[PDB]
Parts: sequence; structure tokens; C-alpha cells
Amino acid sequence: KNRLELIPENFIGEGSRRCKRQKELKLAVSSAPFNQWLSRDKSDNQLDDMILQATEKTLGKVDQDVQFSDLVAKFQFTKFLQSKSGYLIPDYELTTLSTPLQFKRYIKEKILPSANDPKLAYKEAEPNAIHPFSDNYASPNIYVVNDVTSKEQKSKYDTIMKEIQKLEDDATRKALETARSA
Amino acid sequence: PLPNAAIPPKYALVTVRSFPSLEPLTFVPVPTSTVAAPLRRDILWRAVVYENDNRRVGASNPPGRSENGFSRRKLMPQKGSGRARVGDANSPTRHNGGRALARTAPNDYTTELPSKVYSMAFNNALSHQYKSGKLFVIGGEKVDLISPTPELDLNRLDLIFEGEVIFRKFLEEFQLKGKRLLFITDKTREGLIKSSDPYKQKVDVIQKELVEVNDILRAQAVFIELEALEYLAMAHQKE
Amino acid sequence: EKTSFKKEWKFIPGDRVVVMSGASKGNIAVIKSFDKRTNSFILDENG
RNA sequence: AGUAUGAAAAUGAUUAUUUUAUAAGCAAUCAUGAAUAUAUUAUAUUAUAUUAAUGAUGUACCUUUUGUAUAAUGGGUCAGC
RNA sequence: AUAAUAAUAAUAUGGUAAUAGAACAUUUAAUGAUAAUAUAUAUUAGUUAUUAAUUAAUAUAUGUAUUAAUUAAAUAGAGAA
Ligand SMILES: [Mg+2]
Ligand SMILES: [Mg+2]
Ligand SMILES: [Mg+2]
Ligand SMILES: [Mg+2]
Ligand SMILES: [Mg+2]
Ligand SMILES: [Mg+2]
Repeated sequence: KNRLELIPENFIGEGSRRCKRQKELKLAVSSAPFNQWLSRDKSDNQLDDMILQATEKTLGKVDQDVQFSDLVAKFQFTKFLQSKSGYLIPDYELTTLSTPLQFKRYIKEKILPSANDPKLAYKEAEPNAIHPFSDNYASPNIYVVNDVTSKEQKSKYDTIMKEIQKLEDDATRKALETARSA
Repeated sequence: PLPNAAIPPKYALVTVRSFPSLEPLTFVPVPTSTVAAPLRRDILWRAVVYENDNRRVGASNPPGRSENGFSRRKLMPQKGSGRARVGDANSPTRHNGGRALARTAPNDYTTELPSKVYSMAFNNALSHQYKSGKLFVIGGEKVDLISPTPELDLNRLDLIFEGEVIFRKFLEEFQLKGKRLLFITDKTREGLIKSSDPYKQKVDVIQKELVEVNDILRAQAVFIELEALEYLAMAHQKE
Repeated sequence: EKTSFKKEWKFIPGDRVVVMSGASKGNIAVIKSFDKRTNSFILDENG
């Protein structure tokens, strides 16, 4: 003789087939057999030693500024570099660059900046994108207003409000309890 | 003499991989003409447009004053009415009538392109893709491998059904969830297609012989068999 | 007449039922009768 | 001749601002007082907007013509085609 | 030895029939971020040598562009029957 409320504890059935499937898929994704030869991503200090390590692995004690001996060796070097780094290099780049030092330089130029600053990264949808800061304009009068998405800000605000609610409400509850006690 | 008269580089290295993950096995040297051609966008444009034209259905069929339903009766006498002159009620001048210069049944929008030009365009597309670094070649049986092909993963470009899960995992790994991709395959890898069909909207799976320039250009990342690639090269050679 | 079903219903007048997604969502009610044309049920005093 | 929606116009009534009962003609443009309205920099000796004081200038538009204000052709207005 | 912009000097810039060159609006297809602090349409006042677009305020939608741009095309622009 009451309204039960629709909480999943009261439900008993083998339905929600489209949700169950999704859940299963998620589970599978979480634990699946896969090579994954690039787990952690490469800081510039790391890069500095990484190249050396690669050289040691491959060709032994040879100058980094000097060219590769053979193609197989080069391939070996490059693969190793990729694996240690986390970021795979475009085949064109591989074809072009003919020395470990050169490779390192390329890496520094290209993949390092996006690793440190995440919003400075390359989104394909806008290839002609530009990312200016107030520092770039060498003058006090010029400044760049921060691009914080009007969604993110909103979310933050909401979170703050929630936190406040949790706090003040909790305090009130505590007070009430105290009153009840004495 | 003519100074600065160098000889051009004739080859370019494309790293062969293994398609569930993508672990580099070998370098293969492919000719410069099919993978490092300078970007001639106008040639590309010629191809793409041509392709589009050929793809048209062309079913614009409004009724002309001939095909429109009315009778041929002259609605009003020539004179005596004090009104404007009228013929049959099919004139495009009147709201219910036919359309002037109507387009009729199957409209043919097909155009021609020299085969050589088309081939060049194809090559150019491939080159562009390679330059982008969004060309990925998969293969093994045909060439000597430097690193040995790993276990639990093959070189066939093939895979609830488990395959789908694997595909999903691969996508997750390679940061190419939302973006469109193109699998150029040597034969009908049915399993692969089955795996991919959940992500059908963003996934093209194409048989070798039927790959289009548009399809390559459209695709944000292309995955091709080594054999298929070779075949393509042979097709759009030069001679 | 073709679209209406005839059992082929998921419920029968008499049995007890929970109603959700309405103004009285989470309600409990006895289903008193059905309207065939509309393929719908009428619920005791509630719903 | 589907269902929603509808500050689209032509068209009607009404109210407000303004001009108008010694003034004559494509009803506009330019000059130029005055009155009203709005304006979170009207600081004002302010700025915009509206409005047929008053002055000057000003033969509708198309078509066809050697040539049209023509009293030559065509159009009641608006919307859609 | 180019392009874009800005100078200096010069010459040229009425136009029917007609020829030539360059743009914009609308709609569809290919590619395509983004977001209710956004967008679309409308009204009013601004702005840019201005058939266009943009800014601000206002009103109505809509969990949101076939959106910017480049192509391809057109049932692609109406006071004149
Ligand atoms: Mg005259
Ligand atoms: Mg008349
Ligand atoms: Mg002229
Ligand atoms: Mg038309
Ligand atoms: Mg009209
Ligand atoms: Mg006009």
C-alpha cells in the first residue's frame, strides 16, 4: 500500500539488453589481449638520454652526429626510439633523417611542446590554428585573454556550488544533531 | 654546362606493420613517383570532381508542359474576354503548369578524364597521405622481416564476437576514435568488415581494385596491405 | 483494427502494476480494464 | 485541402508624437527653424531618431520609338510561382 | 624578374544595342571545428566605400548549423508578359 520508487534494487528482470551489451564491451576493453608497445610517454632531459640509450642498444659506441651505416640498423634504431618514447614517428621523417642527433632535434621541434602544454597540441579539424599568449607579443599593452571554454567554466562553477552545498548543509545537520543531543 | 644538375632520389621507405596493433616489422623501399610525388592539388581536383560526377544518380525529373497532366484545351477564346491571352493550362507561366526547360528522366552527369591523369592523381593522393604520416602499411608474407612478427597478431588486415572488442581496443590505443579511416584490402576480409560495422559511419573498407581518390583524400588515416599497395603502384605506374 | 493486438497484451485486467514516468511516477495500482482501440489500460483509483 | 508555428506584406480600426483650416502640382532630395522621443561618459552650448514651419531644386516607372510628362504600351496593392 | 599594401608623376574612368572582365545573395553535394555565455530569424540603433556582412539591445525558436572556407553544381535573384 505504498509508492515503491524506481531504484534498481526493487527491479528484477533480464532486460536492458542494449545496456548490458555496452557494459560487457566496456569490461572487454578494460581487460583485452593486445601488444601495446608504447605505454608511458616521454620532458627534454629524458629525450637527451633516450637517444644515447638507443645508440648503445643498436650500434655501440659511435658519434650521434655521424650518419647511419646500414638501413636495417637505422630501422632498428628508429623502432627502439619509438617504443621507448611512446610517440611513433611518421615514415617520411624516418626516410629523411639520417642521424640520431637529427632525430632528437626533430622530436624536440615537434612532439615535445605538445607533451608539456596539452592545449598547444595539434587538432586536425583546424590545421591553421594559432595559439598566442601575452608573453609572445613583447610589449606590456598587448595581452591575450585566456581561452577557457564557457562549458568548462560552467562545470567548475557547478562543482563549487555542489561543494558549498555539501559543506554548509553538513554543518547545519551537525548543528541540528547537537541541538537534539542537548 | 648546366650546374646544379643533380639526380633525383628514386625510393622512399614505408614501414610494414601487423594489423591488430601496429608493430613495425620491416622497411620497404617504394618508388618516389607513387609515395613522394610533389603535391599538385590541381591534378587532385580534376580527379575528385570527375569521380563525383561519375557517382551522380541524376534523378531530377520535374514535369515539362508536355508531361504535365492537363488537357490541350485553350482555356479562353483569343479575344472578347478583356483578359490576357491563354493557351493550354500547362504553361510554366501559370502556377499549376509544367516547368520551363525541364530536366527529364535519367540525367547523365558523367565526364571523362585521361587515364594517365587519373593515375597521377591517385599517386599524388597516396604521396600526400604518406607525407601526412597517416599512411600505414600492413604485411609480412612476401618480404624478409627484420623484427619477427609477434604472436597473437597477423599481417592479413583481419580479425559479442571478440573481433569487435579487439578493434575497439586498437582504436583506443591509436587515438583515432572519432576520425574516419580507410582499410584498403587485397581480398574480402569479411571478419574485419564485421568487426568494423559498429563504427561504420567513420570506417571505409575497400577492395583494392575499387579504391577511389576521394576515399583516400576523405580518410583521416589509411591502412593498406603491402600486396595491395604494390598492385596499386603497378596500376598507376608511369610508362 | 490490424495494429491493435489481441495474451498479446503484456498484462491482464485484475493484476497489480507499477507506473513510472508520469505525474505519479512510481505508483502502484490494480489495472481495472483495458481500452482495445487505444491499446491502453485504466488503473483502479491511482495512476 | 497534412500538423504545428507565424512581429511577412498588402488591408481595417484605434492611440501616441508631430505637422496641418490664405494654401495649388510625381509628394522626394537638399537646405533649415521649431516640437517631441530615446540615450548608465547629455561634462553641454550634447548626439541620434521622428515630424509636409519655411526656402530651393524636381514633368512617375517600364515598353516602343527619329522622338514620350505625354492625352502612345503595360500594370489596383501585396505575397508565392 | 612574385604577391600583398602604401607612395610619387602621368593618362584614363557618360553611355542604348553590343563585347569583355570581377564579385555578392539564395539552394543543393563533397570536406568540416564549434556551442543555450551558443545559434537561427526578426525589429531598432550603430560599424565597415555597405545588393553584403558584422556589433549591441530586444523577442521567438532550437540541445543546436551542409556553419567558416575551397570546390562542384543549379528550378540561383522579378514593378513590368
Ligand atoms: Mg521630355
Ligand atoms: Mg491600365
Ligand atoms: Mg563606363
Ligand atoms: Mg527562377
Ligand atoms: Mg514578387
Ligand atoms: Mg527592381
